[PDB]
Amino acid sequence: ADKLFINALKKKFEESPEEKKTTFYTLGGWKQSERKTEFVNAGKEVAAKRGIPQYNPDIGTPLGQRVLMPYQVSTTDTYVEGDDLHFVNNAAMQQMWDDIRRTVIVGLNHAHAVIEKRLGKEVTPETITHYLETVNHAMPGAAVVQEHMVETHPALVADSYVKVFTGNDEIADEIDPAFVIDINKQFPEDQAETLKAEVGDGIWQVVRIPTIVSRTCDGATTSRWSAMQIGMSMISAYKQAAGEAATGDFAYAAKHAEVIHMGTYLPVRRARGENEPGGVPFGYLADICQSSRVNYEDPVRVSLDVVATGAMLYDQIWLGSYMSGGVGFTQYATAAYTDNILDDFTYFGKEYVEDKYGLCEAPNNMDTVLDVATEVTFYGLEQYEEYPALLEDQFGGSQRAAVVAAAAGCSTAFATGNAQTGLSGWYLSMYLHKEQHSRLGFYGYDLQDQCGASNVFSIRGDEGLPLELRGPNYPNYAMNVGHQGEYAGISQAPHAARGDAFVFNPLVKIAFADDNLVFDFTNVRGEFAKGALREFEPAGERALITPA
Amino acid sequence: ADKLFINALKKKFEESPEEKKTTFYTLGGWKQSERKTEFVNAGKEVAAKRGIPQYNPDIGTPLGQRVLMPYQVSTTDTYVEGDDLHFVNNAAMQQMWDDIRRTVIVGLNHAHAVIEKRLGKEVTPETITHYLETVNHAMPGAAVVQEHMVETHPALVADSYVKVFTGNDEIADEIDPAFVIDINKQFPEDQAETLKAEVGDGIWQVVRIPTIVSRTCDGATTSRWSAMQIGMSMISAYKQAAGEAATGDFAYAAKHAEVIHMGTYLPVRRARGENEPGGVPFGYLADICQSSRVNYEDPVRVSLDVVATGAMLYDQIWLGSYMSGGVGFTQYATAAYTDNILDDFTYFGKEYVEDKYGLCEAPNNMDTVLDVATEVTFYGLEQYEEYPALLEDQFGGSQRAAVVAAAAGCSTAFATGNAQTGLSGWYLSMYLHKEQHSRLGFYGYDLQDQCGASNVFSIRGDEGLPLELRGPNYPNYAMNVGHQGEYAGISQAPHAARGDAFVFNPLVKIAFADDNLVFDFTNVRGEFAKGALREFEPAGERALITPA
Amino acid sequence: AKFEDKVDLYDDRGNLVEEQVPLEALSPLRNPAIKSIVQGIKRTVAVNLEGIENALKTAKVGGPACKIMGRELDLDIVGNAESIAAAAKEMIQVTEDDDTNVELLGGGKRALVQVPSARFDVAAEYSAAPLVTATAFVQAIINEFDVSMYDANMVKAAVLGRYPQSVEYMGANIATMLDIPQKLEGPGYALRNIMVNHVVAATLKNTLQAAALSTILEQTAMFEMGDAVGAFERMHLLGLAYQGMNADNLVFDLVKANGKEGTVGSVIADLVERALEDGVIKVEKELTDYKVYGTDDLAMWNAYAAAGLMAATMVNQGAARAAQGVSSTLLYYNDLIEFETGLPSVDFGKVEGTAVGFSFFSHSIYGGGGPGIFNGNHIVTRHSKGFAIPCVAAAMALDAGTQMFSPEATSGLIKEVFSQVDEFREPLKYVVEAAAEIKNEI
Amino acid sequence: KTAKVGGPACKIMGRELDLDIVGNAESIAAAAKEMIQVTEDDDTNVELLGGGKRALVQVPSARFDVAAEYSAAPLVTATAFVQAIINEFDVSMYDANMVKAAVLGRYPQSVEYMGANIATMLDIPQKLEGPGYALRNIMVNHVVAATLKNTLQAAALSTILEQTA
Amino acid sequence: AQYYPGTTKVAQNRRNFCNPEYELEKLREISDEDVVKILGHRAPGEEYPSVHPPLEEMDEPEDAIREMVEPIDGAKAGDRVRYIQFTDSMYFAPAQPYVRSRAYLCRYRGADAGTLSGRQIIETRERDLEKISKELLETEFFDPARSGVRGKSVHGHSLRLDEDGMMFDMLRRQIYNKDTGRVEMVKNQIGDELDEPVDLGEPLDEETLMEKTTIYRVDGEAYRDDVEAVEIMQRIHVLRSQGGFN
Ligand code: F43
Ligand SMILES: C[C@@H](OP(=O)(O)O)[C@H](NC(=O)/C=C/CCCCSSCCS(=O)(=O)O)C(=O)O
Ligand SMILES: [Mg+2]
Ligand SMILES: [Mg+2]
Ligand SMILES: [Mg+2]
Ligand SMILES: [Mg+2]
Ligand SMILES: [Mg+2]
Ligand SMILES: [Mg+2]
Ligand SMILES: [Zn+2]
Repeated sequence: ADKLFINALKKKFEESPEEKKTTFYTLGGWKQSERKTEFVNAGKEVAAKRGIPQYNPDIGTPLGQRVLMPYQVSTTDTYVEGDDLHFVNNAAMQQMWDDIRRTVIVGLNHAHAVIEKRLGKEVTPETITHYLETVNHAMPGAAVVQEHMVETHPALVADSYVKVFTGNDEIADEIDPAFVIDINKQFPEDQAETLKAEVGDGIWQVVRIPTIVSRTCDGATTSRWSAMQIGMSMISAYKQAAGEAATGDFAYAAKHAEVIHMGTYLPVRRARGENEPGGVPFGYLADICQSSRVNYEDPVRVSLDVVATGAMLYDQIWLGSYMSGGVGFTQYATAAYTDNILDDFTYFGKEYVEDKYGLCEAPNNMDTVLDVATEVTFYGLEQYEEYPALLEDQFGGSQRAAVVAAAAGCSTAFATGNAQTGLSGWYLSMYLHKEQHSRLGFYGYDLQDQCGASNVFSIRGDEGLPLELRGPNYPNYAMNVGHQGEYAGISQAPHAARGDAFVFNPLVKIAFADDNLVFDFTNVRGEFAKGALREFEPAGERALITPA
Repeated sequence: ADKLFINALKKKFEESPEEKKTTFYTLGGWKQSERKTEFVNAGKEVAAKRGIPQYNPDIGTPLGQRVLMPYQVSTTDTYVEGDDLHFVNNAAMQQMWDDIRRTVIVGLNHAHAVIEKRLGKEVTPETITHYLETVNHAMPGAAVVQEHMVETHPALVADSYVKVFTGNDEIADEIDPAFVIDINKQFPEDQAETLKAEVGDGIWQVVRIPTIVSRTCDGATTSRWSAMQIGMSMISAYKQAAGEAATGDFAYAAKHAEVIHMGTYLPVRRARGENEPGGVPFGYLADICQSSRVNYEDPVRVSLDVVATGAMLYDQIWLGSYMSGGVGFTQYATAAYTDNILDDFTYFGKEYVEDKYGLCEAPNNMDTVLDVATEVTFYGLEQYEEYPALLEDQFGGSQRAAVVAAAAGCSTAFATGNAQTGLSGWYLSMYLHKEQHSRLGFYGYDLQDQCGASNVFSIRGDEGLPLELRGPNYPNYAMNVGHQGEYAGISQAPHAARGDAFVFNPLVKIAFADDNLVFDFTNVRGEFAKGALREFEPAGERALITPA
Repeated sequence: AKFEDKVDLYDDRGNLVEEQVPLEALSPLRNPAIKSIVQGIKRTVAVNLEGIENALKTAKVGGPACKIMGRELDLDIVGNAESIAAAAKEMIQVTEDDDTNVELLGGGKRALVQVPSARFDVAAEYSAAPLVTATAFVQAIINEFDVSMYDANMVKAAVLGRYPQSVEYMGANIATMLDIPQKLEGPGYALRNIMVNHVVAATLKNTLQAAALSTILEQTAMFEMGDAVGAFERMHLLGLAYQGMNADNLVFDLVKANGKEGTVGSVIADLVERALEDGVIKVEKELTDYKVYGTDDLAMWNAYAAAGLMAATMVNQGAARAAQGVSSTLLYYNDLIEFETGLPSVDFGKVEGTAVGFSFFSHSIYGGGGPGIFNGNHIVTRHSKGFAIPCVAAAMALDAGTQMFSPEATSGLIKEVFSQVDEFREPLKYVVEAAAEIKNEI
Repeated sequence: KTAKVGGPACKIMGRELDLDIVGNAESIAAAAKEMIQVTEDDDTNVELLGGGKRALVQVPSARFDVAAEYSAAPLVTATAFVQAIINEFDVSMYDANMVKAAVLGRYPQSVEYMGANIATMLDIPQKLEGPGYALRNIMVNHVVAATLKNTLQAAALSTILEQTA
Repeated sequence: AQYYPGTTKVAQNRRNFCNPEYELEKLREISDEDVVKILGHRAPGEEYPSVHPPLEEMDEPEDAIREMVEPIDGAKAGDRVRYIQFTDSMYFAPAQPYVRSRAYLCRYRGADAGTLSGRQIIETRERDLEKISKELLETEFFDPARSGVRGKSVHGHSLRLDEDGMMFDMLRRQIYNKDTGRVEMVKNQIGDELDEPVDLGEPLDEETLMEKTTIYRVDGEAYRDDVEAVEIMQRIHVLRSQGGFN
C-alpha cells in the first residue's frame, strides 16, 4: 500500500512525491499564502493603530521563494499552513498546557487520619460527599466561613473543580458520580484492575484551579491555591475551629506530605517553580496523555500520541518560549506529529519486531538494540532518499534526526519491553544517520546525542536514571529541541507493547481520565487540528468582564 | 472641609457616620447584592452545563447578615462592590501585572561596542533606526532570515514592541521618534534633567513581549524572548553571518550583561524565576508607577498612587494567588486604595509636618520618628473611634494597622527626607496601635512588626538594607499581607517630598513613561476603577483564533 | 580572652561539672566538641538497605506513588548486608585506618555511614556525604549480585531517587540531617535547615539535650552567616551558654522553681528577680507605681531573658505535654517581659516576631504545620538569630503524642542511625567536657 | 559617595555619604582583620593593594572547619568591613545601612550579592546545578586571570578545580 | 510583678486581668453541663476522647525536665487538645485580645493562646479547658452583649452594636431576651443549635462597662493621655532600634 505519508506529499506539491526536480521563485513570495496575506494585512492595521511599525514582509529576506507548505495533522484529514500550529496561534495547544499547569493531585489519606485521630471525628462516604460539595463551591474562589467576603465570578472560573478517585469500588460507587473519576468506566478491565490495585483504599483528589488564574500567575500557584480551598472546606465540612492547631496538619498534608505536582522546581539558571514544563518527567507526560486507555490495541498509535503531546509542549512552549521565544520552534515539533511520517516509520518497526521476535519477547540487550534500531534507521532514511518531496518537507536535519530516531527507539522498546534499551537505540540511530548523510541536526543538536550512549546505562549521580524518571531537567537534555517529546514516546513504547495501564505514576494516569478537562487528552492530535482550524474553545478568557 | 472618607461612609450606610447603633439580619443575605445575585445565577448555569456543582450560596455560612458594602476607588467617583476589585474579576489589575511581567530593559551600550570593536561597523542614529524597524517586525514573533518560517499572528501580539531612550537629546532626536521614549516630553523640566543626567550617552531598549505569551508562560520568559529577537535583528540589520562567534556576545549582553529585570528570582521554598512579583523591590515598584511625573505638586497623591500599585500587586496577585489562592486578599489591599481613608490620614500627617518642620526639614533621627509617627498614629486611630461607620468599613484590624502605619511612615519620611526613618515610624505606629486597642492584625500580622524596630537600622547580612532595596523577598516580609505595597509608598514618600525624579532606578522610571503600554501607569487608581466597571480592554485574548 | 565572662557548667541532671569556664571555651570557633558535632553532621548518612531492596522488588522508584512496571528486580540485599557494607566502605574511605565508619543496624536493614572527614577538607560543602555514600552503595549492590548494565540504573533510582531530573534526591532511600545546598534561604544557612523533629529524634527526646543540640546548630550557623562577628559575638556566645548550655544552672533552676504549679508569667517574675539579684539589671527610673529597669549589659540581659524563655517553654509545654503552645510561649514570654520591665525582649523583638508568624503558620490554612516540621531555615522561623528554634526542640521533646507529624512519623530513619552517635545524642555532655578541657587555653 | 547601590543603574537620591575610605584604608583594614581573625597570629590575611583601593582577604581556615560550606568567606568579610567603616567614621545608626548596601548589594532581597563591592571565585550555593558542583562554578576568565594567562598554569588550575569537584 | 505601666482605669484593669492574685469578679453562674454544651467538643456523659494513652501507661526515659514539671490533669489522662474562642467588642468589652493572651499565660498552665483582632483563642487539654472555660465565662472576662463565644464566623469586634446593645454575630449564637433583660446562648461556639439554651445573665450597663474595660478610646480614656504607658511603648521602640544596630 502507499506509504502513510503519500497522501500528504500529494497535497503539498504538484509533482508526484518521487519526482526529483521542481521549479522555484514563481509563487509571488508571501503572496502565495492565505495566512501570510492575513498577517501582512494585520501588520499594517496594527502599526497604524499603535503608531509603531510591526509585521512587514519587506523586512529581512523574502519568505516563499519555495512552496509554503500545508501540513496534515497525523491521524486526521486536516491540512493547515504551519502558522496554525504555532502555539501562539493555536488555542488548543495553549489549553493543553493550562490544563496540566492548573492540575495537582492531593491525597485525602492524611487528612482523614487527622480528622479521626486529632479531632476524634468520623469520616464516611457521606462526610466525603459533603466535603466535595463544599470544596466545589470554594475551589473556584468562593467563601464558606467569613462574613463580607468578595469572590470570583463563577463564570470566569467555570473550569475549576475537584474530583476524587479510589481503588475501593465500594466508596467510589457511593459518592455522587459528579465528583468521581470512575476507574471502571474510564479504563478497559485489565488496566482498571492494575490501577485500582496501585491505588488501593487510598482516596485522592484531582484539583484543577482556574485557567484565568494559572495564566495570570504561574504553575507554582496551583498546589497553594488547591491547599487553601481544601483547608477552608475541611474547616467548614468537618466543624473545626476556623483556625486551630490541627488546621496546620491539613495545610502541611495538602501542600507537601500528600501532594503530587505535575512538575518539580528547576535550578536557578532556569529558575521556575513547580508545575512548569521543565519539571514534568517523561513518564508523567506519557501518563497525562490518555491515548493508552482508548487505543490500547495499537501500541504505535498510543506511543505517537504521547510523542505529539510532548513535542508540542516541550519544544514549542517550553523550549521555544519559556527557554527562548520569538518565532520559536513550531516545525521542529510538527515534524513529529504531521504528514503521518513518524507513523509510517514506526509502524514499519513495529512489524519488523512483531515478525522477528514478537512484541516484548526480544532479549533485553545490546544485540537487540543493534538489530532493531539499525534496521528502522535505514528504513526511515531510505524514505527521504526515495521521496524527494518527503526530504523537502522535513527539510531541517534535526527534524529528520528526531523522527528517524524516535521510530528506531520506540521499535527497540517494542522488542525488549524496556525503555532503557529503547533509549540506547535512539542514540545508535543518531550515530548511523550522521555517518550516512554526513550531517545530523543543527549546530548543537547532538550534545545529548554524543553524551548519549555512555549515559544510557550509567549509574553515576547526575548521569544514571531510568528513562521514565528523566525529563527536561536531566542535565544533558536541558537545552535542545527534537528530543524531549520523542523521549516521552520511547518511555511510553514498551508499556504500550506490554499492555501496562501506566508508565511511571498511576495517580497521574487516572487524574487526566476526565471529560471535564477543557482539552481532550484522549485525542491530542485531533485537538491540535481543531485548534489549528480556530474551532477549539479555551477557558480563561476575559470577554465577560470587558466591553462589547 | 469634611474628612475625605465622609462621602464614602454616607454612600455605604443609611446611618450618619458617627452613629453607634444599627440593625442587622434584615437584608436578605446575598439577595441584597447585585453582584452576589449575578454569581448565584452564574453558578447555577455553570453547574448545569458541566455536571458538577459549583458556586452555591447555601454552602457554609450565609454572607450578608450585615451590609455588603460598595467601595469608592480613592481619587475617583466610582463606587463598586468589592468583588469588582478582585484581581480575577478585574482585567485592568491583570493587565497591570502583565505589562510589568512582559517588560525588560536591555542596553545597547555593550551591543554597539561589539558592533564597532568586534564587527568593525559604524553605529549612528540611522543604523539604530534601521535596527529598530527590524526588531519591531521580529519582536512579536516574525522572521527576518530563514526560509519557510511560520510566525505569530500580528494581531494576537499587537502589544509587543521595542522602544529606546537616551539622555543625549541630540541623539534621541535623530532616531525615528516612533521608537523613542522622549524624556523631555514625558517628564517636567527638573525631573527630565535629573533622568537625562543619570542616563548620559547610554542608549537603552524597553522591550515588551506579547501578553498572550506572558500568560501562557511566565516572567522568566521575558528576557529570553527579548534577547532572541534582539539577536535576530542584530544579524539582519548589521549584516552579520547568521550565527558566527560574535553572535554569542549579543546573546550574553542582552540576557545578562546589560539586562535589567523587573524582578529577581526567588529561593526554592517560593521558587520562581525572574519578573515575578516577589522579586520586584519596593523602589522599583515606586518607579514603575508613573504618578511621580504627573502629580509632582502633590507628594501625598504620588505616594498613595504607589501604595495602590503595590497593595494590589503584592497583596492581591502575589500574596493572595501566587503564594496562596482562593477567595484571597482583595480587601486587605482595598483598605489602602478605597474610601479616601489612607488619603485623609496621610494629608493630615503631611500638613502636620509642613507646619511643625517644613517638608524634608526635620532632623533625620529618632526624635522626629517619635514625634511624627505617634502624632499621625493617634490621629488615624481617633478616626475609627469617632466614626463607627469607618470602623465597620475597615473591619479587619490588619487593614487598619496597614492604613494607620502607612500614613505615619509616609509622614515621617516627608519630615526627614529619608525612607529609613519613615520605616521606623511604620513600626512605632504598630506598637502604639497594639497597646491602644489591645489588638493589631491577624494571627501572624506582626511577625515583621516585632522584628521591625531592630531590623530598620541593622547592618547584618540578611537584616540590613535601605528600604528602597527591600522587597517581598526581604526575609521578614516574605509572608504577610498589609505591608509590602505600603512599604513601596514609604519608599516613594521622601523622594516625592524632595522632588526627586525616581526612587531607586532611573531606567525603570523611564521605561514605564510610555502610552503604548496597555495599562495607564500614570493613573493606577483610575485604571482599577475602569476595570471594576468592566470597561478596560486587556491584551492577550484568543478571540481571533476561536469560534465566533 | 577577648571577653572576661566566665560561666559555671552542669550536666543534664543539674549537677555542677565545671566552675568558672571562660565564655569562649563554648565558642563554636574554639570548642573541639562543637567542631566534632558539626563535622559529624556534615559527614553522616543513614542508608535504608531494606527500603532500597523493597523499592527494587516492586520497581517503586522516583518519588511518591511512582512505579515502572516490568523493571522489578529481586535482590537479597538485607541478607547480604555485611558484604555490601564492607564493599561500600572500601570505596567510601580515603585510607584504611581513617575515620570512616560503616555500621549495620537492625539486622542489616539500616547502615550508619560516616564519610571520612578528609573528603570534606578538600570539598566546598557537605554534599559529598550523601553522594559518595550513594554511589558506593549503588556500586556495592551491583557488584554483589552482578547486576547487568541493562538493569543497574534501577539500583541507582532506588538509592538516590529522581535526581537529577528533580533538584532533590526525590524518593531516595538514604537520609541526612542536612538538606541540599540549593534549599538554603541565604548563604550560610545550611546548619539551620535541620528539621526540629530530626534533633528531637537524635537526642531521644531528652529535653535538655534536644535544646542543646538545637542551640549548638543554630548559633554555629550564626558564625557561618557572620552574625556573630564583631559587635554581636558576645551576645551570640552568651545566648548559646545560657539558653542552650544551661549555664549557671539558670534554666534548670527556673524550671525546678516553676515546674509544679508555674506558668509563663511565674517564670518571668522569677527571672526578673534573678537578673536584679545578679546586678544584670537595675531600676533606672520610677514612674507611678512602676519601676523602669535599665541595664549596662544588653548582651547579658538578653542571655538571662533567653534562659527564662527556655524555662518558660519547658514549664508551659511541659505542663501540657503538648508542643503546639510553644509558638504562644515564644510570643508572650517576650511581650510580657517588655511591659514587666521596660527592657527589650529576647533578640530585641525578633523572637517575639518569629513567634507571631510561627503561631499563625501552625494554626492556619496557609502553610507551616506542627512545631516539629520547622527549622532555622524555614521562612516562618528563620528571623530570630538562634533564640527561638531551640525552644521548639525542647517543646517537641516534651510532647507526649499530640502530633500527627511527630518525630516517629518524619524522622524514624534518622532516629535509628543518628541517635547511635554519642556526640549527637548527648551533646550537652561532650561540649561541657571539651570546654573544661580547653578552659586554660582561652 | 554617589548612593549608587543595589545593582546596575540603581541610586538612592539623598543617601550620599562622603567617606574617605581609601585614605584611611590601613586603619579600616586592621579593624576588619581583628573581627575576621579567630586568634591573633592565626592564618587570617588582610593585605592592602593598589594604594589602599583593594584588599586581599583570607578568612581563617578554622571558621570553615566549623561551617557547612564556604559562604562564611564573603559574609564574615563583608560584615567586618561594614563594621570597620562605620567605626572609622562614626557613621550614625541612620546612615549605616548604606555602608551595608555598598558592600554587599541588594542581598537579601536578591538571592545573590547583587551590586556587591566584594568578589570571590566561588558563587553562592544556591546556584549549583547539582550538589557537589561548587568548585565547578568558577568562571574560566577567573582562572585565566589568576594564573596571568600562563597556558599550562591555567590548564592546571582548571583541572585541579574540575577534578576536585 | 508589675505587669503594665500607666495610671488609667484601663491600665489598672490590664494589670488586674494579668495578676493571678487579683480575684476576677464573678458575674454569673453556669452549670458544668452548660459549659460542656457551649464548648461543643463532647456530649453530656460522653467520656473524654484520647489522643494518646495515659502518661502512666507510657513508661518514659529519665528526663530531669519532665520529672520537674507536673503535667496538667488532662495531660496525665491523654485528653484531646480543644479550644475556646472569644470575640470582644471595641465598644468597651471588659477583656480584649491581647489582654486575654497576656492574662492567660500569667494565670493558666499548659496554655496555647492566640491573639487576633477579631478572635482570641486558648487551646489546652480538654478536661482542663472545661475548668478554665467556666472561669472565662462566669467572670468579668465576659459580657454577654459585648463579648461572644465563637469558634468560627467571628466578624463583629469592629461593628456597630445593634439596638439591644448586642454585638453582631453572623450565626446569632447569643440572643438578647427583652422579657428578662438577659442573654441566652442558643447555639454552641461553632454555631450548632443547643437542645436547651443557656442563661448568660444581664449585659453590664454602661457605667460598669466603663469601670471594667481594657480598651483605650477617645470616648473612654485615650491611650495618648496615659502618658506613662506611651512612654514605656516608645522606650521599647527606641531600645529595640538601638540594640538591632550595635
Ligand atoms: C479560617 C480563618 C483562619 C485562616 O487560616 N484563614 C481564615 C479564613 C481565610 C479565607 C476565608 C474565606 C472563606 O470564608 O471561605 C480567606 C479568604 C483566604 C482564602 N482561603 O481564600 C481569608 N481568610 Ni481571614 N481574611 C480576612 C480578614 C480576617 C480577620 C477578620 C476579622 C473580622 O472581624 O471580620 C480575621 C483575623 C483577625 O481577627 O484579625 C480572619 C480570620 C480567618 N481567616 C479565619 C476565619 C475567621 C472566622 O472564623 O470568621 N481573617 C480580615 O481582617 C480582612 C480581610 C479578609 C480576607 C479577605 C479579603 O482580603 O477580601 C480574608 C482572607
Ligand atoms: C510559609 C510557606 O509555606 P510552607 O510552610 O508550606 O512552605 C509559604 N507560604 C506563605 O508564605 C504564605 C503567604 C501567603 C498567605 C498568608 C498571607 S497573610 S493574610 C491571611 C490572614 S487571615 O485572613 O487568614 O487571618 C510557601 O512557600 O508556600
Ligand atoms: Mg470532550
Ligand atoms: Mg472538545
Ligand atoms: Mg495635641
Ligand atoms: Mg492611554
Ligand atoms: Mg516605690
Ligand atoms: Mg457552679
Ligand atoms: Zn502565566
